[PDB]
Amino acid sequence: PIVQNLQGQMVHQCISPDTLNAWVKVVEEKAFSPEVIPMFSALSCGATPQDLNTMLNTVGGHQAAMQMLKETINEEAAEWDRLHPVHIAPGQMREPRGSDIAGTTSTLQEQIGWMTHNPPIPVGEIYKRWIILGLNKIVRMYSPTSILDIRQGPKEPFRDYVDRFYKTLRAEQASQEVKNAATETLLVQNANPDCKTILKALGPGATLEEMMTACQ
Amino acid sequence: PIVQNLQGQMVHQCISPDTLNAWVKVVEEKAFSPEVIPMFSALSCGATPQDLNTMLNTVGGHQAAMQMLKETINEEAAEWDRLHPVHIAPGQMREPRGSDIAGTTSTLQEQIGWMTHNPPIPVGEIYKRWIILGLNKIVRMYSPTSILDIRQGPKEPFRDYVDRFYKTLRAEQASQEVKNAATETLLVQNANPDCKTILKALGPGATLEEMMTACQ
Amino acid sequence: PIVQNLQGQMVHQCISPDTLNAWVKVVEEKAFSPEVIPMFSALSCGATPQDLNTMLNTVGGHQAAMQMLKETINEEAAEWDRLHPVHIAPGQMREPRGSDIAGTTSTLQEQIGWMTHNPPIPVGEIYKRWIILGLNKIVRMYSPTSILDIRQGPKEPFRDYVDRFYKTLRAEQASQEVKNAATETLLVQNANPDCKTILKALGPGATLEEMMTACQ
Amino acid sequence: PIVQNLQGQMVHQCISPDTLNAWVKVVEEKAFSPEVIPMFSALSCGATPQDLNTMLNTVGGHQAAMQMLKETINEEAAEWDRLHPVHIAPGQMREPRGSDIAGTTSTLQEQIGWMTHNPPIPVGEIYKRWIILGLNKIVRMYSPTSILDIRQGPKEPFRDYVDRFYKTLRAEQASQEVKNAATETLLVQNANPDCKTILKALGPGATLEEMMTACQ
Amino acid sequence: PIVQNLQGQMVHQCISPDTLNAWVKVVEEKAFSPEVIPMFSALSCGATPQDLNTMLNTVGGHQAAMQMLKETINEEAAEWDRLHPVHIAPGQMREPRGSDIAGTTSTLQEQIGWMTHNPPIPVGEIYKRWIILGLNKIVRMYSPTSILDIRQGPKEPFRDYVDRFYKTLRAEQASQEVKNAATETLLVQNANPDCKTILKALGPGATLEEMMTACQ
Amino acid sequence: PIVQNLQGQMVHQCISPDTLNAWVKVVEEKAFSPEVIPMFSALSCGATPQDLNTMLNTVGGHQAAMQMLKETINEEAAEWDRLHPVHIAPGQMREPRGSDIAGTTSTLQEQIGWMTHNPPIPVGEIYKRWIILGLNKIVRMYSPTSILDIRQGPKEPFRDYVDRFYKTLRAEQASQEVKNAATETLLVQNANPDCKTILKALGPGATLEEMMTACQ
Repeated sequence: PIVQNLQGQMVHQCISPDTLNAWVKVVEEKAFSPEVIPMFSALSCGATPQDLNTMLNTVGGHQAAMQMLKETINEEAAEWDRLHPVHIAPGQMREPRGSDIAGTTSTLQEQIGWMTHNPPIPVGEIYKRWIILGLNKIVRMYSPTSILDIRQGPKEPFRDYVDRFYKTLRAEQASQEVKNAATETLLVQNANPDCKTILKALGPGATLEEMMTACQ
Repeated sequence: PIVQNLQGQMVHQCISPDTLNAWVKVVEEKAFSPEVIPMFSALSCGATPQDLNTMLNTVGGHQAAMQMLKETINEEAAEWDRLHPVHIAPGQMREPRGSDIAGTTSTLQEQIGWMTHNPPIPVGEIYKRWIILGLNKIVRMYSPTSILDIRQGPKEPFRDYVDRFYKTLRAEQASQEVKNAATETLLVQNANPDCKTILKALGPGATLEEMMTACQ
Repeated sequence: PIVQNLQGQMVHQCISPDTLNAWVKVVEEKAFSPEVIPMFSALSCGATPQDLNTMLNTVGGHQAAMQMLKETINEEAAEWDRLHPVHIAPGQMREPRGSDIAGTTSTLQEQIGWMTHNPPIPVGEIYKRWIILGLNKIVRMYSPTSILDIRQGPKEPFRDYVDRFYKTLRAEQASQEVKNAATETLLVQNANPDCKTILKALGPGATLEEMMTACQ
Repeated sequence: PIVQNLQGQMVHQCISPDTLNAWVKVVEEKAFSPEVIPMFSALSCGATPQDLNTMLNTVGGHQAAMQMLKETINEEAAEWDRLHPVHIAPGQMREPRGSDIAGTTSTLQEQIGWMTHNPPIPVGEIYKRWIILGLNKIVRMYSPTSILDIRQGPKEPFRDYVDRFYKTLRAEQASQEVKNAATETLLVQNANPDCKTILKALGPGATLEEMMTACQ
Repeated sequence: PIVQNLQGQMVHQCISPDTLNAWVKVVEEKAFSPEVIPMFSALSCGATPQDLNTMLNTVGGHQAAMQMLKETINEEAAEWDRLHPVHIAPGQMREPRGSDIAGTTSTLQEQIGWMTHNPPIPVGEIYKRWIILGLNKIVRMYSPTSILDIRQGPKEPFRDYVDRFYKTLRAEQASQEVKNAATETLLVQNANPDCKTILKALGPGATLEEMMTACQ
Repeated sequence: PIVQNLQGQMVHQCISPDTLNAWVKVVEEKAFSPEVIPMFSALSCGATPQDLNTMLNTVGGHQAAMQMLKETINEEAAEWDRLHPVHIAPGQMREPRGSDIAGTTSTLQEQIGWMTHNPPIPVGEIYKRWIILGLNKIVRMYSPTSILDIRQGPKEPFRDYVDRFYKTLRAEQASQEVKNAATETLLVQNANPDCKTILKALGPGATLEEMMTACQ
């Protein structure tokens, strides 16, 4: 990645063995559970396009997902090229094309040049945005359950049902507003008869905390 | 997080793989036992709002708790906006709204600008305060036992009973004064007959050490 | 903690995930065996009062011990206040009270101010002293055996008996002089008949090495 | 490897125990699965020829593969010598031959001299290129299955078949274009009758995402 | 320990959690096998007397050995005091007594003052010398076997016998010269009849390599 | 070891706990398999003679091998003394004898003086050369199989036979030329009848890759 040294300068630093192993192990253990995306984003802080490709390429399994990710990257690259056409002056910085942002046709030195320019052309952040769009699509595709099928069991603690409900909603990746709206609507409808009766009596505008206390 | 470099300057540094893994594993192993809060606070030393969201977002389970935390954050954000209304000068620092402190509508660069300003607007510390308020509520909600049900078993060593008593009191999160007051009151009443007789004979003003020695 | 940077300046540094985990695991594995105290002291080198509270607060179990520690800290704080009364000048350093040394009513910045002052008011070292006094009391309380009950078994190797003897003496925390004096007195009396006869024949002034060789 | 210090200078640094262990363990666990190549490239960032030989020499097993790699390196070295003949001025930098790039007849100091020259003669990057050519050949040789034998089982989830298909294609190392072309051709032909009927109905130009959704 | 910073200055640095854990685990796993001494010496590189006491005090078991070590330290301290009598000028460095070198009556700051003086009074190196003398005595005491009882079994590979022979000799801690002399004398006499006949035929001046090849 | 700091100066640095543990564990797990030598060389990058002795002395087992290594070191030391006789000027650097290079009669400060001199007298690199000569002899001695006994089993995959063949050749440590020559000679002769017939038909000058493909 590109980090700050002590004369305040932005310099390249090798991706660390700790970072590499952390990402490989997170994919092995969590596959494409939603929390893998924020872990990817944190582990790739300051990454060049080369670093991002390294992280993705070091994944051994899940090649269906990785092929879908390549399709998404290429689509985002194509839209980049449409909005930002390109074309060389001796010793001058050229403009990155989509494939340069994705690190396929650009060199590490070109990537460092763009990222450390004034003003910086943040090819790492742009590429990471495309990758996260792709991973989100994979997370949704690999979501095992529809929120419509998350219903509280007759003897299931309300807390465990709510955990399942919002876990599913996260993989299904509804908005943060919908997740705030299902509290008074779908969460109540999918509760079991005993808790539903209690939740109905709480009235409108009950917080999640109040609902969970009531059915505790 | 934001740390000091060697020309004494406050600079951004990537959240480390060690920090990320430590938090994920602490939640997996301890869930919302009370000691998780001071671990969270220590692991997030110097954190930006982005770093705090990373830590919370990397948690895979417990989505009922994480949704309750979002509600608490939004409430604290709303109170921030009520006390601190907002509203742009070219190239000047704008004032953070509640959602900016929570890192949802602010960029990393804006967060760094506020935290490293003179005087600093410590959006990381403000947001961490809101998160800890939320986690405390979760710790209390997930406390499995009332202190009224912690009673010494007929053959239970007094030390083991006291461990259970103050463990429960901590999750129930009574004040630090009440924890000092239950020593002469509820701790004695919930002891078994044999130790209670001994504790009654010690008289008023006995320290916890003296009570534990007496019933040892 | 507070450490030295390269322009020779004393600066604050975040407590590391390694340090935090090491302490948590040492308590989990060793509880309050005597060797935990020197480990605590080493892991808290340079600690602020905040860091010391973090270490103590991250302990999940043993809440009877942690409550006893709080009592000891409050007693030491009260004695501090009696010897050092307090009381504000704009922008000037105030004097720490007992609760400020214990980090309950002082901020991190105040703690850094005191510790890095010229001359420094070492609130971290003062607080650590109080904590160690408390931990010592806990180690003694949780010592499972009196030295009077450590007696060599008829077939127990002398080395194993001596290990048990000085292990118990350490938890019972006799002086370093008494530990040097029991060599010729209690260690011999509690040996088994066969070794005792040999030890009696060595005469006065025998070293531990000589006694262990003789009964080997 | 060669890294940047703080006066901006390119200096040699010892290969770290973390790097050494990571590579040894990656070979032990993954053998020559395709993802081992990008891990090798990332772990050898900035490596001198000495460092590259260290990494290869620390591998204990797989000596058939390592002997094949030596053959490939020697072939690339021979082509280097053909394109770049060589031949000494007192205290002047000599030109590297193939065996010097491979680190067999060059010293560490000569390697540092070339890599840190202005302009740099990047013997580490040149040698790494030769090694990766060799590893690719090994990955292909050790690929256990032809893509022609990857056919969806009657009850095999389409996702699992696609994982196997592109995993095999990766080891077989078809182009990135062919991997984009097999989506509409071989992937459909090797699907089971039920999914094939669905995929045929999607029509031409279907994305991998659309095909996987259709057969989900 | 005391280490060099970048303005070339000798400064104190906290003992690291890695160092602390490494020593504790080496004692737990190896007890007082001879190789523990060089590990102790390496882990305590640059240590102050405080650091050395920390390492010794963090050991939980083996209190018979640790008490013997204290006796040896006190003996060496007494000899120090006899050779180097002591006795204060305001703000001047006093001379260390034996107990100051052992870190019992000296402060960390006094220790740093002596170690970083010009010329340095290396109290850490002096104390480490005393500790190693004590550990050597313990290693010898805890040596389980006399070299006289190491005899090659009728079917024992010569290599395994030689491993046992020099392992025992190391714990018994004969000189490095004796270990070179037993090659032609005791090593042959304690071999089994079949190898002894072969070794006798090699003649005088045979190297260990030649003896091991002959009986292989 | 001796490393570069930031004013470009060669300074001593303590051997790290990571390095120490890595070497100890490599010997425990791999004994004297050939790949242990390049691991030793990499882990001892920049080592002083003291560091090299530390690494060798921390090995607990294999004392027959370590005694053979001492013999080899002494032989190389004797040859050093024969080629480089020695013999003192006040405050001047003396010339190292064989035992000084091996770190037995030299101090750390003398070692640092020689290694950081201009021009440097690289006692660490010279001593490491002697140690590697000794380890190579041990690797050969402990090689369990002659290459003459590595023959392909009737049903053994050719790849597995070639792995065994070059693994044995490596321990037997034939030249790198012989390893290139056995490809067309001994590798074919020791193959099983079925593969041998195929290999004979390939003709002269077949590469290892071609032979392995043919018998795959």
